[PDB]
Amino acid sequence: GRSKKWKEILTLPPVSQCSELRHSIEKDYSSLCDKQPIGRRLFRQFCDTKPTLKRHIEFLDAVAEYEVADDEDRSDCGLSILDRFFNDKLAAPLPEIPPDVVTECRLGLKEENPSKKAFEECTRVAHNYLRGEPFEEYQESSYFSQFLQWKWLERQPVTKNTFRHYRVLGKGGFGEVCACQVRATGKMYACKKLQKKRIKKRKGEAMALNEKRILEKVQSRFVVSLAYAYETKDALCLVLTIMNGGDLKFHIYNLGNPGFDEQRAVFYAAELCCGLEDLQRERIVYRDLKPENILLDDRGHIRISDLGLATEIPEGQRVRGRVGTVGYMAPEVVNNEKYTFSPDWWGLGCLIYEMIQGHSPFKKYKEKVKWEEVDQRIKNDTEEYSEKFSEDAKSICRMLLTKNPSKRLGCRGEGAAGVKQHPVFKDINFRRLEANMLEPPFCPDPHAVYCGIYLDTADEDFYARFATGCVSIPWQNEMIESGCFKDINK
Amino acid sequence: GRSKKWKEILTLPPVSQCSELRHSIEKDYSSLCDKQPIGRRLFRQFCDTKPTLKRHIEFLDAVAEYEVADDEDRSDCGLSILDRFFNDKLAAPLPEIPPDVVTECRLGLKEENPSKKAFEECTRVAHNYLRGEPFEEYQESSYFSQFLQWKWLERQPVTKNTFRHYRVLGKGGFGEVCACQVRATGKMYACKKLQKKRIKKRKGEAMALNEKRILEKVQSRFVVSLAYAYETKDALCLVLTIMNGGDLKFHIYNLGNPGFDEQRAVFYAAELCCGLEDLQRERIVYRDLKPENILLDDRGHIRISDLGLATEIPEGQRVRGRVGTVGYMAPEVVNNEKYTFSPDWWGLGCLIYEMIQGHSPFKKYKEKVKWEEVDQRIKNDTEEYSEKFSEDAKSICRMLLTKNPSKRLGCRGEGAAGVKQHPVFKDINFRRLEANMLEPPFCPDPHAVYCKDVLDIEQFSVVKGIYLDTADEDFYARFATGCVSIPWQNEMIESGCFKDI
Ligand SMILES: Nc1ncnc2c1ncn2[C@@H]1O[C@H](COP(=O)(O)OP(N)(=O)O)[C@@H](O)[C@H]1O
Ligand SMILES: Nc1ncnc2c1ncn2[C@@H]1O[C@H](COP(=O)(O)OP(N)(=O)O)[C@@H](O)[C@H]1O
Repeated sequence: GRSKKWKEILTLPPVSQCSELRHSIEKDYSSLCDKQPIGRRLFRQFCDTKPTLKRHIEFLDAVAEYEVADDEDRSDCGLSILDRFFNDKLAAPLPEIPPDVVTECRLGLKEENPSKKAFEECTRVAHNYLRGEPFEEYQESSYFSQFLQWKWLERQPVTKNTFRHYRVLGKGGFGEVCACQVRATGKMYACKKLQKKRIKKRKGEAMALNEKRILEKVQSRFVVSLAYAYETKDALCLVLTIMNGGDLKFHIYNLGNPGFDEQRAVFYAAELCCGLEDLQRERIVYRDLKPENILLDDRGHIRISDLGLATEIPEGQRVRGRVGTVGYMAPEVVNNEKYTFSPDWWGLGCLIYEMIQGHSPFKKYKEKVKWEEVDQRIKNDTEEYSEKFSEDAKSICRMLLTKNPSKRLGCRGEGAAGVKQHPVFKDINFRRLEANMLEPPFCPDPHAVYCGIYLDTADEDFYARFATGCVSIPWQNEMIESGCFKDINK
Repeated sequence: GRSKKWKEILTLPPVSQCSELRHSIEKDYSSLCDKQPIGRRLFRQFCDTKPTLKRHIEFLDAVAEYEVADDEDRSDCGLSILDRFFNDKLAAPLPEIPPDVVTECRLGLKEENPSKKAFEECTRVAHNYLRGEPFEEYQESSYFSQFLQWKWLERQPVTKNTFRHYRVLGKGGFGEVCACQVRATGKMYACKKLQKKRIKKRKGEAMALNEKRILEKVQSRFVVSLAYAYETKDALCLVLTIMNGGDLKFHIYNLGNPGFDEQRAVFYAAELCCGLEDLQRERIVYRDLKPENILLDDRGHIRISDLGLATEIPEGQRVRGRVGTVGYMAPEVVNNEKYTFSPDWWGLGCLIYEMIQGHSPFKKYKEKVKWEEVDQRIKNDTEEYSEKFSEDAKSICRMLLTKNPSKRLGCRGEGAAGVKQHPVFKDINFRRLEANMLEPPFCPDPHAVYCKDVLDIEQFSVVKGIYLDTADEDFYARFATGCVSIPWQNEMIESGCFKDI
């Protein structure tokens, strides 16, 4: 757990030392009161002291509950929100909400199929009020000062000594990945060591900078999260989300028939859908969807890992290239065409197939085939199914494995939002899944195992471009989750 | 210089080929109705169809004129707004603005020297209104369907055939920089050709990928803008803002005393402040501030160029390294300490000094000094001034050339806002500078020479032992091609192509 001197490591500075930070920090309401976890907790603590503001937060928490409610419980939530916050026989808790908006809610909640978006305008108007005088007043409170103290701690130096380095978990191209624990909080992570000599030999400079950047831009429950970055004399280290449930390749082959029950594949595909949507919201194309790249956690939840090939596509632009893994590349990828997010939707089709069948759609397990031929199979050969796949599972795979990207499921403008509407995900509540409220079908088994160069000045010019050390939101979450925020804030 | 068949090149698709776009476009008001120039023009066109919506636009535009108003004109400008939008109880054009917001506005406008932010809460409420039902209604309009058509044109292929290639402008480190023109619009750009063989030999893959990204991320009148990106069998090409007026090194030395008047230098330093503010709000540290890296345009406005060394710093993180040019590196840099944006404020100090004096602060012109000794001067020696400097110029240099970054001007929690507040800038109205309403003291003369030439030929270099393999293709895959949205949309409007379609 926590170290003996944890309170000395995580000691808040005096408020006077936070003066530079106070004036320099951009006074953005969405960031400081919502997106930054400590900021959100402290603004809510401030609201708790003002009765009118406390009701606004309760209303937002009630709307969040409604948004994640089960279909047979949604109308009860909605009616409850109306009774508690818009009781006409009582005064107005939320006066700034226009009567026409209140009225529209009452009408949308009469309908037997109520829109999970029924309170969005009420929500938007509530935040408009909060980002005004309440936000101004919060900035002049003791709670904001406390937020600035945490913000100061957050920018404190990060070195190998911030962690305890345990057993090697795996071996990569640029080095090894080992299990590490933050000394101050006891939080466990995966420390991916990228050896400087290995980066130089394999020309992985642009790659390393890219992964780093991609991992910090993405804020997803289904994508491996970067919490820290540091440098040693030998390596550039990435401190990532620990996934000790093994990769999907291990579960399909080493523990599989090969393959596993449809219900699992469907659950994993649902999560992969959300991960892809999270990446696509950031205009990122993953490029290397394969079982070996999907990892499982202790709870049985998955995350996309290996973001080396992932690339951000600016608006009004396309990428090209035959990149990825032989057998997983989309027709446009093997044809070296100009494309955007289409390869990922194809990749999902490959994954669902491999999970159910027990081999990739255009390459058998172990199969000794030249790359040159696997590419022709991707371009021309069709994929044969079995009664391992339900009629719905055969449909999502057929739609995702369509050769022409413009006719492919998820590439016709509907995006992940559309892919989610497929009849395979009938039994799945995506709002609950996206909120970590759905239990996985399977859970990994505890105890059980699941798995000449000389540095010069041009290398120094590459290390200068590498920033250290902590990642803001993941760090603030670690502070809250570990109990350190509670035991210091009190 | 529009194409003959320009209307054929810029043909809008039917609103069926845009059905895809309509469902995949994130409905963000700030992006679709403000940041994106064509989205902004089309939502404003939709607003003209509704008198209440038309009034909100009139108000936002009136507040925008208030903000850029000269110090004497401002009070009467403010009063006219009050007179047009808040003086009638039964005929209120903006009813959703609470009377308490209007009360605070009238208070701060009653006094002499009113805040240029007097209508900032009024503006916030007007946008909250527009971001609601008017925005939802806009999404079902014919005006929004046109936006989807323009967005489809923007995603259309870009190659070497999109441009007319003109004269070579200069010799870059990775290839030729030449004057090029978009065929369909006739707009002139500078096409930086980065040779595939030169990038390989120099190991500039990370650098090229980073430069591209930074140029698309920054939206500044004071930073060279990337408008397009395309690929050739032998090069990666960046289509950039054409800067005919030459660089600052040429103006300081070649046609300078060495140096030029304080009045010019101060205008450049003010424009540089804006550029550095723009880079910092995108969390970027430029790192290579030096005269040759600041270019002039045909009107006499400057822009920070060569964003090769520029680094984006994630929040709560720091960079290190002794990088940049010898004589221009800050103490934290020479000592290889961990830092953020401090080297850029030191850099502004080095620039102001050189422009006024005629040589860098710790190295005389063309002096043969060992880099190690140059570093020692940067760390210990204090820069000497002359009578070429007014009292306020010496003040800005001494504060920007503070050895300890924690004591340096711009680095103490005040940023660019605090630097802009320095007495040297008393004669500059920053709101007008940022809005491009200030005329520069110096304007380049056409027919006059502003750079070293450069024969209008070649591209040729040392390419022996260089072979493009699989690893190179793995890098080209990462380089996206096409246009850069905001630059592209501005170009469509400026060229009149949007107006004539
Ligand atoms: N986040 C993580 N949690 C647990 N183990 C992890 C991990 N990230 C990587 N690993 C392990 O380290 C091995 C190598 O890391 P990897 O990312 O696959 O390197 P690579 N394929 O680019 O060469 C992985 O195959 C896996 O066994
Ligand atoms: N945006 C631009 N507009 C007009 N001319 C430009 C330009 N960017 C570069 N040039 C010209 O090409 C020359 C070399 O470009 P440069 O920025 O130094 O490329 P680099 N850093 O790889 O050496 C400049 O000195 C200038 O003459």
